[PDB]
Order: sequence, then C-alpha cells, then structure tokens
Amino acid sequence: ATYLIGDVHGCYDELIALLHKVEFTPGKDTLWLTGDLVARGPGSLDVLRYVKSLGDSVRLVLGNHDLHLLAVFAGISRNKPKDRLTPLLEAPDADELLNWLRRQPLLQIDEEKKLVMAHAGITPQWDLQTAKECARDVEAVLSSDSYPFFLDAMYGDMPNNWSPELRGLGRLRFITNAFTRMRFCFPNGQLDMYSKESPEEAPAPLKPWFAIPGPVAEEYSIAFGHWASLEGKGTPEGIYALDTGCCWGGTLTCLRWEDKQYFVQPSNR
Ligand SMILES: [Mn+2]
Ligand SMILES: [Mn+2]
Repeated sequence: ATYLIGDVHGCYDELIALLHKVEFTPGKDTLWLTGDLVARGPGSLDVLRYVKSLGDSVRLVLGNHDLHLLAVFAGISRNKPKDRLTPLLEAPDADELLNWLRRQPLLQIDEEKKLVMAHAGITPQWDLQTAKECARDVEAVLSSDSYPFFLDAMYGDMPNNWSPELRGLGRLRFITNAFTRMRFCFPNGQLDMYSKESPEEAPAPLKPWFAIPGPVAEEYSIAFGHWASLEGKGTPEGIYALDTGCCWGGTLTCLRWEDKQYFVQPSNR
C-alpha cells in the first residue's frame, strides 16, 4: 500500500502510532512524507533516525524547517529555542543524519500513480519539466560539499516571479521559495511570501497556488504539506493538502493512495 503523511515536525510518537494504525510494513508498503520532519515537536532526533532507517520504503521531500535545520547545523543560521533541535544537533550521529537529510529530494514523482509531491506544492508557473530541472539544480547544491554557501544564499523573498531567464542567486532563491514556502499567488502566478493565513482570511487579490490552473496540476495529482492554516481543507479535486497541524495541537494525517482513505492521529500535545 502507499501512505502519504503530512508535516511531522518532531511528532515521533504520533507518527509511529499512525503508522501502527495502518499496519505500515516496509517491503509491502511505501511511505511518502511531505517534509518538515523536524522542529517544534519534541522528537526531531527520533523522527530523523526512523525515517532514514526506512531507506527505499520512504519517499521524502524537504521542507523549509528541514532546510533551516541544515542551516543551523552548518553555522549559517541561529538556533531558536522554540524549535527544540538541540538533542538532534548534539546527537553523536548528527553528522550522519544531517548529511543524509541534505541529500533528499525536493520533488517526488510517481508516473504510474500520476502523483507529484513537494513540500509546498507546485507553482502554476512551472510545467513538469521545469519543476524537475529546478528540483535537480537545488538538490545538486544541497548534496555538494559547498552546501553551506547555498543555505546562506537561499534566504530572501525575491524574485517572486518565475522566468527561464533567471540566473544565479535569484534563480535558486525562487526555486527554494516555490518548493518550500509557497502558499498564495497573485493572479499572474507570482508568489506572495507574507500571508500565511487560511484562504478565507487572505487579502484580495491573493489566491491559493492550487486555485490557479497550472500545467502540472492539470495532468497530475499533487500532494503537499506545509500550509497548516489550510487545515487540509478547501482543495480542488486532485490536490491533497496533508498538513493538519500535528505539532500545533491539530492532527497528523495519513492518506492511503489506493483507496484515498484517510487515517488520523490526534496530537498528544
Ligand atoms: Mn510545517
Ligand atoms: Mn513548511
């Protein structure tokens, strides 16, 4: 079976309880995770250990908090006490865990399921070939010995409009923001980097990225996490918002792909 789970955010107990609920069995089953494995919840260390141990039985995409953890680890960014990352950062296997984490994809595609996953979704300004090329470019910098330079360069809110003519720092920053920070778009598809509210609470003319028809969404289902204030609701057919806010006191959500059946684990917080 194929299971897809939204942002775990260190909620190790809830993740294991949910997987036991569906009798997740590596070798028979595959787990897709929308990223943001770490921060806020108490068990980022156990989450990373477990997910890495799954190997080919898990298909991960990196989220914005995963990238922030890598930035903290590399000395690029300051650790925030609220993220509860110190046990992971101080673990004897921190190097092993985080060097694995930075090699994971930003984008997962299953052609037989016609299924695409990224942390925040797929901007309507991207077709599939462009999404693939951009994911490959940023994954290459993240997997390289020089990844702290990219992590430092990734921070920024501009440019917010895609063009194949983009080059250099702006190209990487847009790619990173589209895959891991996107929520709202202007009517032309341009990213808004400030509003984090629910669609009903957002100011005009902002619309959810998935409310703007784009070539990937027209052919593929898209699963994503990230947007907790969406609460997994209000999406069109073929769009699966899996982040139901477990670390925030909401729930951890698991979708079984074969029958589109949902399983929910309440937050222990
Ligand atoms: Mn998140
Ligand atoms: Mn996120």
